[PDB]
Amino acid sequence: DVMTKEEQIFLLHRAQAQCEKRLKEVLQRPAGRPCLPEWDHILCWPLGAPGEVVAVPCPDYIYDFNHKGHAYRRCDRNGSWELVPGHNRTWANYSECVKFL
Amino acid sequence: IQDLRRRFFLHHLIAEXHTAE
Ligand SMILES: [Zn+2]
Repeated sequence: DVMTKEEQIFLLHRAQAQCEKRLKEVLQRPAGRPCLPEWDHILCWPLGAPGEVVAVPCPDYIYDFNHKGHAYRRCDRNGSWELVPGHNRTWANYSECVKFL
Repeated sequence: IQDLRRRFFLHHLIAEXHTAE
């Protein structure tokens, strides 16, 4: 059904709350140097294997998302989420989730 | 489309949070 902006924001707050838990738990069971769980205001990026592309299904709670696609981040061999080259922002590809990209 | 307020809100999240330019 036609989700409203207020409903969408509510689901984001609920998803953001789930991301806080997944972070606290991992930060209570630490192991190795993987990329840490991270909330980017859209979805919760999970533990990333270092040196690899991390793929996350386009979240089901975003109404205007293609839920058959994936969003992507890059986790380097140091366990840090890779920045965009030449910029100071974390690299993420959402082109599969959305029509205007 | 649907709610343009919802759509245009997602425009902002995608604009700052899709960073591959
Ligand atoms: Zn606006």
